[PDB]
Amino acid sequence: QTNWQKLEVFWAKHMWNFISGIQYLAGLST
Repeated sequence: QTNWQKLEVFWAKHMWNFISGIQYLAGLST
């Protein structure tokens, strides 16, 4: 294994950023 293991770590980091933006906008929406 090499960058593949990092791709899954990368995947959750990006996926959580998608969820943090929605959580942030949910409380700060218009």
